[PDB]
Amino acid sequence: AKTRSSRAGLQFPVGRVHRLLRKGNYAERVGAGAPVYLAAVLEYLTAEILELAGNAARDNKKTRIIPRHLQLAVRNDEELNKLLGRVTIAQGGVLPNIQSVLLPK
Amino acid sequence: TRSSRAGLQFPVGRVHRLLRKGNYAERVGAGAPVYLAAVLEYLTAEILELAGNAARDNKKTRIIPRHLQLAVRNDEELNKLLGRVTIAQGRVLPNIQSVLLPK
Amino acid sequence: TRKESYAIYVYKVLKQVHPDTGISSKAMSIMNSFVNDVFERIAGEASRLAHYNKRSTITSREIQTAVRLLLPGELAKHAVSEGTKAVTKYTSA
Amino acid sequence: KTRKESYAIYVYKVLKQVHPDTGISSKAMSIMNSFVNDVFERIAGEASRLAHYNKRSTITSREIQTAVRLLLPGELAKHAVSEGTKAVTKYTSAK
Amino acid sequence: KVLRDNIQGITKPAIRRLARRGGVKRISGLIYEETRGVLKVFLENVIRDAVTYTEHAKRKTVTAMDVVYALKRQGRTLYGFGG
Amino acid sequence: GKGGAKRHRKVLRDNIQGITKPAIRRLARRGGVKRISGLIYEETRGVLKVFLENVIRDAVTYTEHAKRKTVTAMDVVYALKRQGRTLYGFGG
Amino acid sequence: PHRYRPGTVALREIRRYQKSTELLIRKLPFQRLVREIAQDFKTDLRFQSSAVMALQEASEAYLVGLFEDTNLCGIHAKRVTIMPKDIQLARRIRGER
Amino acid sequence: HRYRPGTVALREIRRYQKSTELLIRKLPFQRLVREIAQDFKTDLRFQSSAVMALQEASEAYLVGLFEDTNLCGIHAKRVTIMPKDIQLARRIRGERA
Repeated sequence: AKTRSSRAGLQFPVGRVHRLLRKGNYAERVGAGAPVYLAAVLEYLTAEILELAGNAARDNKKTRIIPRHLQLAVRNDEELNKLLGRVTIAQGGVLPNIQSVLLPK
Repeated sequence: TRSSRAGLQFPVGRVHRLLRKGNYAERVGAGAPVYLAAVLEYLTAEILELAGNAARDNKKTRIIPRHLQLAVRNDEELNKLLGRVTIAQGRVLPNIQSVLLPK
Repeated sequence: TRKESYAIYVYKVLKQVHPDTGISSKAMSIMNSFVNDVFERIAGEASRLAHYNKRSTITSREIQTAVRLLLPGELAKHAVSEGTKAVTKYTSA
Repeated sequence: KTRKESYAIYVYKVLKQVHPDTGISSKAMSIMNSFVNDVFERIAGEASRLAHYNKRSTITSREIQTAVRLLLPGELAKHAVSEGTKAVTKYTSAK
Repeated sequence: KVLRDNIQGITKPAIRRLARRGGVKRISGLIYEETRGVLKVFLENVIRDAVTYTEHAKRKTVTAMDVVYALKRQGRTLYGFGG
Repeated sequence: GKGGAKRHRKVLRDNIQGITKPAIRRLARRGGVKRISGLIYEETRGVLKVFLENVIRDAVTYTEHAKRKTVTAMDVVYALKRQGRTLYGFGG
Repeated sequence: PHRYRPGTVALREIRRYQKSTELLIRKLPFQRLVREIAQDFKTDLRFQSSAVMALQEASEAYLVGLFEDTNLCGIHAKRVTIMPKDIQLARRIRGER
Repeated sequence: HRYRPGTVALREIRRYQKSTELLIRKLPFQRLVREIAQDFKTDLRFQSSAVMALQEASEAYLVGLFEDTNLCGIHAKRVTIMPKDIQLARRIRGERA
């Protein structure tokens, strides 16, 4: 195979991410399978997030995926929103959640 | 030579090197090593003395950790700059909450 | 002149996993933003560590720990695995 | 031998400048260098950030100049600039 | 013309709706005024951070791009509109 | 109901039973509340435990990314730094 | 003749309003206000219409979050209505200020 | 010294403030760490300071906690720190859910 991505079996851009690691001043020498490793990683994460995003879209009767679909997808999972807890959302919107006691007798 | 020509108390030919070795931008602007020594000295001086005042407040010859925070914690400004940076052997300001009065 | 996007890379993988499905144009942009932030926190992480023990290299392990710390457990460990396999995949080839 | 350099010479004269026959513990001395080195990265890192936003490739004094302004509140900031601007201004005057 | 009678623009209802979004149930008369003050505090600081870069950039027409980085500084990163 | 070569050895340095309760109240008053609930102070250690792990989690990680057996105090600092509780005084 | 029992309307909307994404603040007044202060550093400067929104989102969400903290504390006291102090109490504890 | 009602209550507080010694012992704490630190990794070693440092962090961490707790406590018409008073504080700071 010519395309690097394919030699490592992936969709993520091997060499585009390599250059981005040199135009970001992060250091004097860039590693050889770092780039890939890193590409592949995000790849997973994207997937991870993008795997339920779709499921959320299934949930509400649509075949596409609008941003809230990313938002709910991230908040419910504890191991998802936990990391992004410092991320606020283009028109994120809100989980219906009403505190325990103001609900009525 | 640096302190001289610049006229500061801080090392101008020391922060230049780290800023180029930290690896901030491509090259380095001529502006900065000099400017960067200057504000630093300015901050250095702003604390020492209030720390001094604080030690004299409670009457002491030597300043020690306890003093430094007493100085800063009480000050409105410094206190915000170092709002969440927390501190060696420091203890705390006297504080008595209102309705916890011994009437 | 040359507006970059990571839309191309999302575009395949989307289909690979949910082929009867699509992306909002802004939802994709959000994702573009997300990756780069995500690219930087890590890269940032990577760099600091290199420097700490004076390491004129970001190797394939410097990133690995970096992620390990940066990420909450369940997600982190899978990603660690994908990572080594890939090196496994690529070097002999 | 070992290195472990610090800013001890700079902090000490400053204190001399502000109460000459006034003293310090060896515990507050490190707090001080810890404090300086901390502010060092805070300012110089931010400079690095702006430089490669609006598309340029070296870090000068102006940037610090800008950086400082929003890193600190109103009253200290102006005096701080002033001091900063002059020190250098004098520096150039000489040469 | 220096813009003023601005602070009010954010009328009774709009402040209130935020709060429902918040999950508050009800609200005393007094705090409509209190929040405006803060809102202002927050805008001031961010715009303060934002404006400098724009000036730094030899321009007036301050960009959305600055709004955001300036937000990233205060520590309110935003996903949505930038770079 | 026998002597039975009985030997008694139980563990009270590290384990939370061992630690001293006044050691806490000592802590409580610096804040200056008038009253301590029995229930409460038990919870408080509870949280201490939660805070303590995460740090060491990281600590351990930095000790280990360098292949070192001796855990550095700096190592703790960075840890604190990551959660935003960095300590002046130490390890510049 | 009929009028809804108190607290029957407010919750209903809470949710309706919780489900949606769309901004609550006004496009015109917001804008004017942003212009008002920006002038006060330097006078008569411009922003792309979006640049205004960028700014609009970051704060609209910001309040809603604080109101949520204000509410818990209202609850903690056996109360029912977010009072003033609670907000301040909240502000002080977060130790932003 | 006046009478005896709530006489020490405020007294100890003051003496504790003037001082700067560790609130919690420095011997139980020392093992507590060694013991959990094993569960996440084996064959562990510890710098003299490293713990000293943790003690500092932790102590300071709690006080701070209590300091708010107190406020909450006051808010409530109470001078009693309570098991929850702890929770709110944390919840709104955000480590606690």
